[PDB]
Amino acid sequence: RLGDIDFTGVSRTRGKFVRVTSSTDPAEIYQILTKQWGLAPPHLVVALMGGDEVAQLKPWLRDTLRKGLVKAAQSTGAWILTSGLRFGITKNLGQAVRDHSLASTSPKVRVVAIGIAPWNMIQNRDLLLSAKPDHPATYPTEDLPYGAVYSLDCNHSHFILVDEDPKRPGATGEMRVKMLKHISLQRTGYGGTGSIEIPVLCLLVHGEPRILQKMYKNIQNSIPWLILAGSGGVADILVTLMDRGCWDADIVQELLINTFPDGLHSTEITSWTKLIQRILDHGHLLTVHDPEQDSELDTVILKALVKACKSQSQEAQDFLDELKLAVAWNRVDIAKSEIFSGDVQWSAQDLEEVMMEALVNDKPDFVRLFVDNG
Amino acid sequence: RILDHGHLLTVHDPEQDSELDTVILKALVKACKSQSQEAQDFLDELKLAVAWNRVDIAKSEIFSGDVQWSAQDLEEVMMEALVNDKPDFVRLFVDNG
Amino acid sequence: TFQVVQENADIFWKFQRYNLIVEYHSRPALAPPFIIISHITQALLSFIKDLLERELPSGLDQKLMTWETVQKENYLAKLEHEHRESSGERL
Repeated sequence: RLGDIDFTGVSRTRGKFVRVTSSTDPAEIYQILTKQWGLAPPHLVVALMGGDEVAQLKPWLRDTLRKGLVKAAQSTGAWILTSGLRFGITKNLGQAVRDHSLASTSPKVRVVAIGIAPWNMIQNRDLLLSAKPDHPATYPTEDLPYGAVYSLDCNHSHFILVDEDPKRPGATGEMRVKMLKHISLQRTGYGGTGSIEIPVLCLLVHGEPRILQKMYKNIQNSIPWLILAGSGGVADILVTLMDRGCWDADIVQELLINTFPDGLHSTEITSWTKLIQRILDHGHLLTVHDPEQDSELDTVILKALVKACKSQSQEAQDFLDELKLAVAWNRVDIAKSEIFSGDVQWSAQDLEEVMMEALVNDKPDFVRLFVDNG
Repeated sequence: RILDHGHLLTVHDPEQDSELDTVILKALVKACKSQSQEAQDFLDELKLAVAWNRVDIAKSEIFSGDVQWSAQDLEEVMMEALVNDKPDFVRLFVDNG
Repeated sequence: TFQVVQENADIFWKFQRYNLIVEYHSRPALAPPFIIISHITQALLSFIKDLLERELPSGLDQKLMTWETVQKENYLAKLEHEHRESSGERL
């Protein structure tokens, strides 16, 4: 089910898509993304897990988040996994991605916004149902209100239209989780010689209690999460719990009730409390991003990844991917503070490849650091 | 009984602050915040802050998390800030919905 | 007067050079007294029927507008960052 979309409206753009069922293997979709659509394996994957709630971010925080994400992503080739629906934070994030793409004087590195959207949420699905390979389907762009149905965003280059599973109404979440897990087990390069394991990272923006199960499943899959300090939903609960230092069942229940007065179900409240406790039990996979304080998303992403790697193991070869990513972002301070601090032994054979990468990509600070480190 | 209220009492230290307009605005916004949490209630204090170019005080007190702000609520205050040549408040309102 | 004027004279020369080049754009390539041939040809073409100031396709125009907006945002961000790191602001 491959087709092309020719969005018609203020800006005429061409976008690809593929229909898929929730029972498919994510390996096939990854292969079709890499080969059929010509997308190079990303050097960074940032998945959005929010912004579909009625309450939306303030324009200042929305702009700060989009600028930080685009600035972090533009160094390398990154993918931004969002629900390809023209609404909320997703619409503006796709707008920022397309604005960067148009203004990008270097097409070698490309920031691609992939859209994983449910088939039940698509407006005018019959219009794209034609999907003639010779003649791309014409799709009209309409800025619908919240409601329950949205239109495909024109700014998203590629789409993954998942069909709703008759078993449970969570097919899109399961597909997103499986896709993130599968992508996290790939190599960022064409060959496994100078390639890193793809850094998959999730971002939470004003989540609802319904997505707690998917978030915990992702955490079980061992992929880091970033929490906006001023998002508003479950993100506020998590940042308040982090500020507390410790989590208690009564405390989390009180915060959940205060933040979500509408939801009052004893079984649901208990399940969400248990899910939140189990999520906070990990901790090392959770990291808070405060745009009012830090406003440097790349630094926080690198810190979260290096924290996860350090929690995983102490071997030098394990830290290699994080060090290479730090090289690619000129974060010599972060690398010196985290990776090259006492605990990890560093041999010349271990550092030869990273030395090559820093030397080719014109990173003098990392060259100095590696020469000074063996 | 006077100290029992407290929110209606505010201290002005000319040796420390010496900015009477700031203290007046702080007292009024404190009283309004104690009164209620609705956006429409905060409207008069926001307009007065607009009239005094106290963008810092407004940002610190009125536009801090607690109060939701819709475009229809902010349209009149946007008009007032735009007519009276208050660019800081124009920037704040554009950034706030 | 030379010392005070020379620097402004250079800028004024550049500003006038723009207009002179604009004039030379539409000037016929034949110098006088030959120029009469070009004038007759132009009159005949008008009776029978630019590298500067060009009009671009919609897609390219939108791309350049977005690129201008991105560059403006970068320039403003640089100004703000330089303001934050200034000695007076730090003090």
